[PDB]
Amino acid sequence: MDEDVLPGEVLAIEGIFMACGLNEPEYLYHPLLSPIKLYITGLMRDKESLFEAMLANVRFHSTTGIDQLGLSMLQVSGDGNMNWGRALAILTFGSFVAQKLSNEPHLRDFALAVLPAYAYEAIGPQWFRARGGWRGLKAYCTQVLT
Repeated sequence: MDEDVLPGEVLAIEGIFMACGLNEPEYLYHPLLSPIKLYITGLMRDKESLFEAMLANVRFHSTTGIDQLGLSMLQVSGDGNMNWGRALAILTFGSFVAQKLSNEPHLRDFALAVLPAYAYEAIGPQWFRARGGWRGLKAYCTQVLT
């Protein structure tokens, strides 16, 4: 069709999370280098203790319940100062949950109709146009602490 290693902004996360989240190839990475890979990998590491309690120690009540909890980041992040943690909350969540969705696609359904839409929607045109460039978040992930 037109696979130019960048068919869409959100489409990249919606797929790599619900589609690739099940199997992350460590041989070749055609799409985004590693901006979300590191971002999600970092949170999933610590946040795991939290998710493991909701996912593993209980059946996540679909997106209806989680949305208000996680997605709420948008209602609060309507216009702040660099809140990567917010978008990262639902973003990384998609990756982690993506693994736990193999048995329950309930959360995998909204992730498609919400993660991408809210990802850029909440992020903001400017925030994305400026910061949302992959190369930035990927390089910033290390700049945060060296």
